Order: sequence, then structure tokens, then C-alpha cells
Amino acid sequence: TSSVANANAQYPIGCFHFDEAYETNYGINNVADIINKALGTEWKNATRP
Amino acid sequence: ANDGRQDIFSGAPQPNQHHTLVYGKSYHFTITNGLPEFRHLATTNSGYYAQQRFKHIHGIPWERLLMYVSEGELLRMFRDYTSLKVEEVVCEVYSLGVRLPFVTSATTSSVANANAQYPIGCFHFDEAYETNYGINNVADIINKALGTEWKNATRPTAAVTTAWSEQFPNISASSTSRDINNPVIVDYSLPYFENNVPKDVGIYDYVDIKNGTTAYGKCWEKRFKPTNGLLYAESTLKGNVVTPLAAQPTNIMTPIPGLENGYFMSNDQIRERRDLTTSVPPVALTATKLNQSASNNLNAFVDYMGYNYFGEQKCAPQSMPKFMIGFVNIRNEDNSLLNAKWDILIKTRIRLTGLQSTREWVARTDRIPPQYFTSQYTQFRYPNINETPLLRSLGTFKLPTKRPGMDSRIAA
Amino acid sequence: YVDIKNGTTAYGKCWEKRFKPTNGLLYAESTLKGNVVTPLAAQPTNIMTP
Repeated sequence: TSSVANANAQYPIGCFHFDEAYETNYGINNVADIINKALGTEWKNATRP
Repeated sequence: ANDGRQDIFSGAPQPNQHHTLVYGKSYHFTITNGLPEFRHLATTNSGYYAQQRFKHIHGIPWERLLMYVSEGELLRMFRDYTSLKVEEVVCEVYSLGVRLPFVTSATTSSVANANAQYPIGCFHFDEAYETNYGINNVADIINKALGTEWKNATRPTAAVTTAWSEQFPNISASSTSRDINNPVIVDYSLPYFENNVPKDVGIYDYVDIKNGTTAYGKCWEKRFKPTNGLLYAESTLKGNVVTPLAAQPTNIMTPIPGLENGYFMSNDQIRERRDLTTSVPPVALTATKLNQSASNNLNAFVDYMGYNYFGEQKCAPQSMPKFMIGFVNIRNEDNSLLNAKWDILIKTRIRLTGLQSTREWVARTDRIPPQYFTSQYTQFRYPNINETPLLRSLGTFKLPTKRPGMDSRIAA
Repeated sequence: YVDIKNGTTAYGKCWEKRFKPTNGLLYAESTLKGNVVTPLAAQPTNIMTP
């Protein structure tokens, strides 16, 4: 029963940009996934059963 | 100039009465998280709808008159005037914090952590998609707002002293924190066999988020000055609740503006009188109070009740904005929902205007004087004045063009 | 109801008509019908607002 209840850990976050100095790339499925979740798939029965 | 031709006496009637009422209440409610859920709804007349309920977005029924006035005050103001109009309604929401447990315990859990910075916001996508509340959900919020009596106003045969008890069958939220659950539901009509459907509402395109931890105090305030705050109006000569007409229509008739075209917003489409074959379509006739039942009055809405002014276009105005507030769900590492409890305080204020048409009507009975001759109020009801008028859907529906959903409880 | 010109000397631009339609609506879609063939499936209910 874990719970992410602590928001006062002062975790460091940042904007990385070393993509301007070294070869970089993303995983094909990783990006594909982000986009499928962005669009999401339909669940409404546009066409009546 | 006083040539014995000037008036000696000049009469004039008494004025109409114009009273202004001001009421208000304060409540303490608590609401909680909830993941979104969906289903498909089938209804009579082959109705089919795609529904999406946001269990983390709750709506304050500020459209309900009982949120400002108690049942007692409502009863009185409903019998005292010829017509009663809502001038303005105000609803303030104060946040007392969004808490949750430091550690989830299946048994002795405690909402002791108020520093989780849970995102909260004011949602308003009710202006872009069909929305509605659950009938019992709203009914519940109001029962907890009013609360049921526990004092023995009428002494028991044995008026003996009883033991202290925290078990209030239903204490008002005006005396203590009380839980309420009124998830907003978004409908996606599917009237055809093959429908054109939109992508689920993007709630993040209709929200103003605040930090649940630092937002302590006044957060939101909504005001509304109804165009047609007509709660009721009497313009008929019917001096009873039981009597039916005795005379049938004659040949005497004079053309009046009317301003009622017989067009309705039947769910997703516009329909003309002749096509509403399932239920009998209302018609804008001379208004009455003796049409509404006692229970109907209790469910009075502040924006529109079916009554209109003689010179205005007989129709429903755009319903007041829904007052929806809620969380912006945070999820745990296993993607489960991070539960939280939100304590809020609500202040409600309302100003109404009562009229008593006593100028052209000197009554010799307690019967309220009707706005009969000089002008007449009108309401959507049926030629049979005793038939239930066009009622307001308790589910607080928002139909296309942003108008309040209404029922025609008269079967055809 | 006529404005006459000399057919021989009137060589060039003669008339120009302009029109800004009040209702130039060629078409508009406001229904949920997502097909050209499908008919309604649901009949009118008791839900109706003026």
C-alpha cells in the first residue's frame, strides 16, 4: 500500500538541452505511445449496436 | 385660471405592492477524488447516449432556490405575492485545505497531511458540451443543506430528559462539515444509427487550477442576475386549486402578440409542436400559481421556471453557468488514484422582488390579487389549467444553445 | 424601368452590380447525423425546452 503523499521533497527538476552537442534520439514505440495517449482511442458507440 | 371650470377632485387608485426579500446561508461541505468513468445509456423512445462521469469534478447546485432559502422561508414567499422574481444570486466558495494520509492504513487511516499541494480548480466546460447532475446527488446536497429537524417542537407525552448523542439523523451542513457527492456527467447524444461523435471533452481546456495547499480561504465567487428570475406569477381568475373551467371558449377573441412559435429544443435537435408526439407540447398561456404542487415549489430553480413576461419572447433563457469545482487527480506510482479530501465553506446570498397587484384589484379575501387586466404573465402549461405545467428537469440539463432541460410530464 | 445608352458609342464598361447578401448561407451543419443514409433511431422524448 504505497502512497505518493509527500510533495515537500524539493526534488530537482530541469530542462536538459545537450541534444545540441551529442547525437540523440527517442525510442520509436516510446514516442508512438505518448501520441496514442495524447489522441486516445474512441469508446463511444458512434454507430449504434 | 380658476374660471370655475377647473377640477375640484381628482381620484387615483392605491399602488401595487413591491417588496424586496434578502436571504442567505452558509455551509460546510467535504468532497473527494474520483477516477473518470463511462457507460452508455438507453432510454424510452429509443434514446441512446454516451455518458462520461467525472467523479472528481463536483457541482454546487446554486441553481436550486433551496440553497439560499430554507423550506420554511420558501413556503411563505411562495404564498405572499402575485409574482416573485429573483434579482440576483451569489455563491462564494472558501477552501479549508485539501488533505490526505501520510501513510495509507486499511484500518486506522488519518487525513493528517495538508501539504500535498493537490491541484484544485474551477471547471467550466459546461459551456461547450451537454452536462447534467444526478437527480439523487443534487437531492442529497440539498437535504444536507437544509437538514431534518431533531428538536421535539411538539412535546412527547413523557417529556423526559434524554441522553446526549452525536447520531444526528440528518444535521444541517450549516452546523457541521457534511460529505456531498455530485459528479458532473457529460452526455454525447447518439440519436441516429450512425452518429457524428467528438473526442472526449478536454477538461484541461476549461479549468483554472490553484494550489490546494496554499489556496486557503476565498477561492471563487459566482454572481448571476437572471433575465427571467420568475419563480411564479398569478394572472388567472381561478380562485381555487381544484376548480376547473366552467365556460368553453366563445367567439370573442382579439389577436395578441403571443411571441411563441411552437419550437422546442428536443434534446439534440429543434422540433416543432406537431412533431413532439410522445409527450404533449406546452403552450404559453396566462400564468397561475395554482398549477405547481407543494413539492414542485420546493424544487424551484432560480434562472427559469417556465413563466414569462407578456411582452417578451416566450421561451427559456440560457441557463446560468454550472458552478463546478474539483480536483486534478494525482496518481500513485502504480497509476492508482491518490485519494484526497477537500473541505470547503459555501456562502449563498439571494435578492428577490415580490409584487402584489393591488392597484386595479381590491380583494376582500385572503386570495392573492392576480395581475389580470392591465397586463398578464404567461407560463408554459396546457389548455387544461389543472394539468401539471412544463416542469424543470431536476437533473439540471444543459441542452444545445445552453438552455435548461425541461420535462413535459403529460403523456400523449 | 430602363437606362438607355448608345449602342455604337458605348464601348467598354457599361454596368456593374454588387450584392452583399444578408443571408448568404449556402449551407450549414448542426446535426449529429454522421452519415447521408442513416435515419433517426430515437423518437422524440418528454425532454424539451422552449
